[PDB]
Amino acid sequence: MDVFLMIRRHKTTIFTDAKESSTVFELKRIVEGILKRPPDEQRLYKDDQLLDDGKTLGECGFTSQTARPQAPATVGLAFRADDTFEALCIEPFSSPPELPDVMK
Amino acid sequence: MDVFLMIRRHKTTIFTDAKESSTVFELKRIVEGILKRPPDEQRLYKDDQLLDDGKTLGECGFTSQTARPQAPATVGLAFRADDTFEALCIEPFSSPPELPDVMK
Amino acid sequence: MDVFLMIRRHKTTIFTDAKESSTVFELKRIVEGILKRPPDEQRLYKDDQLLDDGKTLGECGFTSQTARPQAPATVGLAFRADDTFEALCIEPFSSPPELPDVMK
Amino acid sequence: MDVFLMIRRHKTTIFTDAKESSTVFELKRIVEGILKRPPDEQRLYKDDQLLDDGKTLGECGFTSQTARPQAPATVGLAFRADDTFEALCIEPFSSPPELPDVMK
Amino acid sequence: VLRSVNSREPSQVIFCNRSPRVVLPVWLNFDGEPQPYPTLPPGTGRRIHSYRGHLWLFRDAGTHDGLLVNQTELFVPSLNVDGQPIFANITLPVYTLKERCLQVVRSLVKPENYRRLDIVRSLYEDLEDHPNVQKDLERLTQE
Amino acid sequence: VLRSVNSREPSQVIFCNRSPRVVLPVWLNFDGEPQPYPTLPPGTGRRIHSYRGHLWLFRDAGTHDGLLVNQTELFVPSLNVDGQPIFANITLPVYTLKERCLQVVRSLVKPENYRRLDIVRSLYEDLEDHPNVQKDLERLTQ
Amino acid sequence: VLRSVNSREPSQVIFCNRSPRVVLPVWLNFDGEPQPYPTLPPGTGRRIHSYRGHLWLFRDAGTHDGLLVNQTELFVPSLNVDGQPIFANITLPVYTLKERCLQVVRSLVKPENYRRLDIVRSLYEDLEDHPNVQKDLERLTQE
Amino acid sequence: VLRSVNSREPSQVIFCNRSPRVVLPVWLNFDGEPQPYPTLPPGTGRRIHSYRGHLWLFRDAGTHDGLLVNQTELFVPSLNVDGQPIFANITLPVYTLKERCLQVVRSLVKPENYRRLDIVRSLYEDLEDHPNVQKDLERLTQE
Amino acid sequence: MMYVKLISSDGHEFIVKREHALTSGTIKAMLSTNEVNFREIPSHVLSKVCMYFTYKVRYTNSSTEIPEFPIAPEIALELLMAANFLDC
Amino acid sequence: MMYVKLISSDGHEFIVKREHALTSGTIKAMLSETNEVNFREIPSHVLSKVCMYFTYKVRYTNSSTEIPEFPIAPEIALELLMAANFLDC
Amino acid sequence: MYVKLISSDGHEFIVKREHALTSGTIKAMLSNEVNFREIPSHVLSKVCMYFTYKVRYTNSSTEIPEFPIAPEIALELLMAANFLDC
Amino acid sequence: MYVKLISSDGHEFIVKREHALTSGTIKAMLSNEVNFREIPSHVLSKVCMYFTYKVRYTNSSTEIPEFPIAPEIALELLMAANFLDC
Ligand SMILES: COc1cc(-c2scnc2C)c(F)cc1[C@H](C)NC(=O)[C@@H]1C[C@@H](O)CN1C(=O)[C@@H](NC(=O)C1(F)CC1)C(C)(C)C
Ligand SMILES: COc1cc(-c2scnc2C)c(F)cc1[C@H](C)NC(=O)[C@@H]1C[C@@H](O)CN1C(=O)[C@@H](NC(=O)C1(F)CC1)C(C)(C)C
Ligand SMILES: COc1cc(-c2scnc2C)c(F)cc1[C@H](C)NC(=O)[C@@H]1C[C@@H](O)CN1C(=O)[C@@H](NC(=O)C1(F)CC1)C(C)(C)C
Ligand SMILES: COc1cc(-c2scnc2C)c(F)cc1[C@H](C)NC(=O)[C@@H]1C[C@@H](O)CN1C(=O)[C@@H](NC(=O)C1(F)CC1)C(C)(C)C
Repeated sequence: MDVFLMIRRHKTTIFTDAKESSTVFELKRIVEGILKRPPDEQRLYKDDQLLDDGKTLGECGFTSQTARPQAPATVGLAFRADDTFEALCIEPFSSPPELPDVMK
Repeated sequence: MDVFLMIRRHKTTIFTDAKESSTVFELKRIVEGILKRPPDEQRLYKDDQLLDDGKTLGECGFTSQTARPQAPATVGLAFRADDTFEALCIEPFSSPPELPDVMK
Repeated sequence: MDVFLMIRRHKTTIFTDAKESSTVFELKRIVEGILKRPPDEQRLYKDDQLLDDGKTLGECGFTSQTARPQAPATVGLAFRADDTFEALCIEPFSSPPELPDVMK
Repeated sequence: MDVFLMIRRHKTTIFTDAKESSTVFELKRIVEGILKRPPDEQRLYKDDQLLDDGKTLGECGFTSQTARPQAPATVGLAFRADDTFEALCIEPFSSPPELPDVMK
Repeated sequence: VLRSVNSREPSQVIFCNRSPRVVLPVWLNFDGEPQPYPTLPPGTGRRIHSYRGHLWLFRDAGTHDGLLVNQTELFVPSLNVDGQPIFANITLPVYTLKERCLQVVRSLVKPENYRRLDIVRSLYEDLEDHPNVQKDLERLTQE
Repeated sequence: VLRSVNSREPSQVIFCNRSPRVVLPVWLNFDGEPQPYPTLPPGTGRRIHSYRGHLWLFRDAGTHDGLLVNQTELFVPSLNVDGQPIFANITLPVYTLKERCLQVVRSLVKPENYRRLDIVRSLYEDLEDHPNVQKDLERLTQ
Repeated sequence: VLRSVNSREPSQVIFCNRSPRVVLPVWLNFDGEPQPYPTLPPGTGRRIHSYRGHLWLFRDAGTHDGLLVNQTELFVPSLNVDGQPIFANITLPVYTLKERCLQVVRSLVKPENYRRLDIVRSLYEDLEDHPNVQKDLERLTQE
Repeated sequence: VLRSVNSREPSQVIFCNRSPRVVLPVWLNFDGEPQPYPTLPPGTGRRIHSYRGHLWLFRDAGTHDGLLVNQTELFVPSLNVDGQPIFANITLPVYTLKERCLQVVRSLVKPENYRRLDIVRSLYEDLEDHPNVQKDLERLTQE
Repeated sequence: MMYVKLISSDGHEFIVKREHALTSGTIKAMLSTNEVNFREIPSHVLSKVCMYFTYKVRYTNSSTEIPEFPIAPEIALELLMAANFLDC
Repeated sequence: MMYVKLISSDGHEFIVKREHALTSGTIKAMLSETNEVNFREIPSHVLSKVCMYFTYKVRYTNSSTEIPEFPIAPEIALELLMAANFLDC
Repeated sequence: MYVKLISSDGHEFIVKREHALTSGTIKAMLSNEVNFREIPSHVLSKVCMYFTYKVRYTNSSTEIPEFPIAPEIALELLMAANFLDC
Repeated sequence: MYVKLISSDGHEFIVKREHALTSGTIKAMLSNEVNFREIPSHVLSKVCMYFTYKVRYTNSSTEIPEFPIAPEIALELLMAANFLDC
């Protein structure tokens, strides 16, 4: 029932958990408390798909076994700048160096 | 299964291996990683015959028993020089000296 | 990539270095500091060819391996007196003596 | 059968080996090579008992199992200064400290 | 110090491997020596016969990483009331991130090549200190 | 790496303890794990049953000091020609004087009172680094 | 040092030449002397009778280049469980490029004409050092 | 004083000639005597077998001009940690302009005819004083 | 719930529950602030550290089956060095 | 795959997988860090065979399959031997 | 900061001061401009190139290239090099 | 050929040269007499017995006896053995 997620936007990554029964809107309330932006001015995404405020995380594919504490599911976040909404963009993490020779 | 190839252009020779099921296009991707030229600007040849991107290496005659690690098959490569593609040119290796008498 | 240059006008020769990425105008800035003449009244040349202020030294043929510390590339310099620009004149160096007999 | 010996006089100790069949005289010859004193000026002792030249080391109580490499038997040595023989004196080895507390 | 009691009282146990590791059961004999027993693949269970008052610990069969049994380090079989066998639940502990990292690196680099890694020198001795049942037993004896 | 091969070919061995130590015979199983077996009192010999290609090492039962078998570290039973069992002569090695001194000190001082001994710090770590079968196997394998 | 034990215990073996060389089987007798046996053409197998505890190695019949048997240097017949004969797989090793080149030249130039080849002299001694079983056995015995 | 120690402990080395000169490798024997070894063409590298604690220096094979190895004058093979051979990078030094000029003139004029050049008398003595390994050893040995 | 910010060497900002971060006594001490900069730990390492926080809080003193904590070989050396310096 | 470049005496450029070239401790040491190495005394009809040997060795070391012979034409045998002697591979 | 080196035939070479201080002879003559009444321009230019070569390649781990000297200027360059102590 | 080893209290022990070269430390101090300012005679004597024991019993098929070490000298012997590396 518990899911663990990474809500991400640009170079911001919020680690948080919720329930499969919880709705997308309740997840937006959590983003609001942290980042001080109201649910109406945020868009949450699963991959490239917008998530409707009323639907549960379980219905949108977030399950206890895909959103694991040691491997959380990524949820995209996009804010509204005055009139329009920004496009979804997630800055990747740094890349590791090539495997050392003694490890290949 | 594994086939072993020499991809040759001018005085360049790339030693690489792939699968009999692997395609000509994937072989161009290897050329891209080494020589930084997109597949679009690459032409691969077996003898004088141009090779279709979609065909498997086995279909193009590169099989485990003609493309061996100790005796790799030669694949010709030609790049695009701006407007047109250059003709296929593979510089031959140097020639051995004449066999000495004591070895004849 | 450092490039090494002789900037030459009449019986003046400036030994200096710059980057392959640096531009011709930035090379006029170096000439300015030494000879107190503004770039507007400076014209730089590769052999007989005028060089554009916007072009990089590498694009103008000055590369790490042609403009070497032990053998720098020559850049011609011509100044402008009031109205017109003088013609490019580079006074040659003296001539060495003929090889002695013991060296021929 | 090999026997292993400590030949001791004053603060001098010679580690050597011999055979049970070898004689006290042959043992005096070994001392002669090391300490440069002739057998006539040597008297060999086991505890307080003088040892006769003709007797074998085994007969004088030196056996392979009492004169061991890890625990050699002690043979006393007393020299002659011109006329008389000195009394046998073997200076004792130093004493160990009292056992530490953590070890007692 | 730590040894099995020769109780001579049979006790049936269910060795249950609830871990992704191949588990090596280790029985401490009456002299206190660790004595290895047959391995258990991940997610497998086996009913075994042991004895009341015997001591057991459980380790990764390949790396000797310590594991938990009934959420503790040591297991001692008890009385089988009503024919119920005793359950010994073998689980992964929550390792520290450092120890977990040492495990991954040990699994990827031969011991001869540790000092060819570009890491702080203190980690070389850390990598070489492979989990050791005899060493761990000496630490508990110091308790 | 160092392990017994599951030959399934019986080989009978005489374990001859020619040492003053109580000997712990250790058989390396097919996974390479050391497995302790019944101990042998000093100066005793026993005919046992093993198999061709199995690996055996021998230790002091009380201190885990390493011992030698047929003048080497490991013993592998071989073919019993004419039914005669293979002879395994378990002897003391010639220890270094330092290791021999470490043994005597360990037998006299509890590991807890070590750091209270008046010696160089290297000797404190030397005493605490007790003989360990797994460690010695890793050293040999290296 | 290396020798066969006179067990008198039969063991049937299949000598399977999985190499392009004509193979010379060499049995180490009870005195440790190498004793040559009949040759095997490339890609041929033969069921032979040997004994438990006997020592065998395998060489190129023309050049004495060493070959592998069950991926190692020496083969010792064992007990035939379930009537299956022991299988001895004679394969070519992966030679170093230098040794492989010495083989080809040795096969092409008579020993009297080695020093008439235009190469560094060091290679003259390398060419003349033909593979030698007696030498190799002494080297292994020294190990 | 400057000499190889007879360590008898092998060390494998790569002699890398990263210079345009034909390089003469010179090994100082246990008595400190320079012993020439085979030359290396420009830009060539080779694995050779030396020993730990041995001394090596490198010279132009034709003129005996001194060269640098790993930016110094002397190379001592060391332990091949991790089995990798030791790298000896043989480079031109940055000569003084005077020495470099002496080199060109020596390469163009027979020593016969030095006094037929119109130069200061001191420059005659400087030219005729050809690079010499023994003198160079004596100068280095003084330091 | 109170959150804290952990900033990686390459400027990625990771926001984790305060209670979750207090798994590390190091982080607890580093807060005595709501933000901490790790100028030596890149984002492909610090992201894994935050996952370890969640993993530890969830599975400490649980009788349920504990899953392995996954570590990709490419980050194993850097994660180890980060873990050694933070003693976690 | 990381590749490295080996240039023969006549300027032919051979590009081989890094892992394959590290069969040779000589080449591994010559790389240490550069990606390319010039062999000014080894001609292209020899260096091509050297690269083939890397592939043969990586493929067939510790293989239970039947290992084929590594072929050497008699015309190149002396030079290959000399390169192999200088590289000690 | 640059310095000016004037050859015997009046050619003026402008080099970085620190490059010219390679020569202790030149260092002494500065303590702006220096005239070399016996060193012609076809030698002093090569001397100035050698300054650049020395500054770049001193204590470098790269392969160091040869300093090229044409035979015709070798005798004059040697004497200038001997006088300038570089 | 024999060598002499002098203890801290002036006792002189004369042992076969080859036996004393068991110690790389002693080997270095010889390259015919050696002074040990920290090793008393009740330790140096036991060290000399170890040389005989080691030379006699190394690579022997006979039963190897224990090397006896009295507890009273155990700590001092350990440091001597550690310094001499035998
Ligand atoms: C090989 O078969 C087994 C396998 C496994 C495992 S483990 C993971 N997978 C499998 C399949 C297993 F767990 C147990 C056994 C046998 C049946 N079980 C024992 O060995 C018990 C265990 C301990 O309690 C000691 N033990 C004695 O039998 C001792 N004997 C006694 O204590 C008495 F006879 C009362 C005096 C002794 C003989 C060792 C000294
Ligand atoms: C308690 O009785 C013994 C005592 C002693 C000692 S020790 C000091 N004093 C005594 C009297 C002893 F030395 C051996 C034995 C028994 C008879 N001997 C084994 O346990 C042999 C040893 C090793 O070779 C392993 N082993 C197997 O039997 C193995 N079985 C097999 O390998 C096969 F059946 C072929 C497949 C296994 C069952 C352990 C897996
Ligand atoms: C010529 O026939 C053979 C050919 C071949 C080969 S090889 C490649 N192609 C063929 C066709 C072959 F492989 C084996 C044999 C004969 C049948 N087989 C042996 O010679 C065995 C081999 C070794 O094990 C030694 N040996 C004894 O017979 C020894 N005899 C004994 O040990 C005993 F009688 C038990 C005491 C001995 C007589 C040499 C002393
Ligand atoms: C012809 O073969 C070589 C060629 C080359 C070169 S050079 C440029 N291109 C190549 C191919 C080369 F560099 C080394 C060697 C031989 C293999 N290598 C040595 O000669 C080493 C060198 C030094 O270390 C001395 N040395 C000993 O072997 C000495 N032997 C010993 O010290 C011991 F046996 C341990 C006591 C000695 C025999 C001289 C006394």
